[PDB]
Amino acid sequence: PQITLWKRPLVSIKVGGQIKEALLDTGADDTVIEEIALPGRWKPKMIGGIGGFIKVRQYDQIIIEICGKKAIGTVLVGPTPVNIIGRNMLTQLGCTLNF
Amino acid sequence: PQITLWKRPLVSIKVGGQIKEALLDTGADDTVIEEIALPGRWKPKMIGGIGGFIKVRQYDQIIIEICGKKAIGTVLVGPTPVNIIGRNMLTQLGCTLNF
Ligand SMILES: Cc1c(O)cccc1C(=O)N[C@@H](CSc1ccccc1)[C@H](O)CN1C[C@H]2CCCC[C@H]2C[C@H]1C(=O)NC(C)(C)C
Repeated sequence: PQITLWKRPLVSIKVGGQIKEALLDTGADDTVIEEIALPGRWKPKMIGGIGGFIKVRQYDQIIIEICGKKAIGTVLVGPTPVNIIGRNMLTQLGCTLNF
Repeated sequence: PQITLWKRPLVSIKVGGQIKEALLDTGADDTVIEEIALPGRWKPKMIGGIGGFIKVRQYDQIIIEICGKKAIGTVLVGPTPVNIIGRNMLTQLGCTLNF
């Protein structure tokens, strides 16, 4: 489909067995989610937002349902205000910006 | 045009009589540019995100240009690591998200 930007592009997602609200974010390289339990070993990571950097746990090959679709990739977990679907996941969905 | 997200969706914009590079951000409610001279009076504003909050100057009635298309609205000026074109401007350009 086509999503307009008159309001925040919020969608429902399923990650780590839970349903959540997330933001389709072309301004994010990564997909980051509030504290949640994911399987496997993680790696440390720094991501720089508008107010500076923070540390998050990096899990790889994590499954996520988004827009009746599935994306399997890197998911960062940390103290984020909003759950974010970054470009690494958006590209798996075949998202493009059009204007 | 149609922009893919394999890499950051950076584009050239014409703002404040200046040509700058900025990121088309569907996750940003607002548009914020690094230090730049703009006409009119401003009001202080705090915007937050990953990493915390920063202080910015809010200018209204600012015109910007991206790929031959123009839009007018509010532009925030402050210490941002990357220039962000938010939804307040993306809508005016007829920018949508497709998949
Ligand atoms: C989450 C993330 C990554 O994993 C990797 C790179 C950047 C980001 C990141 O924070 N990107 C942001 C743009 S600010 C930005 C900073 C550096 C580079 C590019 C953009 C988000 O797209 C938008 N971001 C989405 C969201 C992040 C959690 C807090 C609530 C909003 C805040 C909003 C935001 O920051 N809005 C402003 C108006 C202050 C610009």
